Amino acid sequence: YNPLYGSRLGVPDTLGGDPKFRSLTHEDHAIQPQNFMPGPLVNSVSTKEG
Repeated sequence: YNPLYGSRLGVPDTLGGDPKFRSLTHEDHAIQPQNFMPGPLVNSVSTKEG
């Protein structure tokens, strides 16, 4: 995405049965909507965590 602009897409802000959505800023980068998912991982842990 272009880092200078916010999304035209809102995301959930208040949860429950009647959720309220919030428009994204140009700075909540962690909750940028994605067009494509990452690939499959199966037990892909390090030797410390396996």
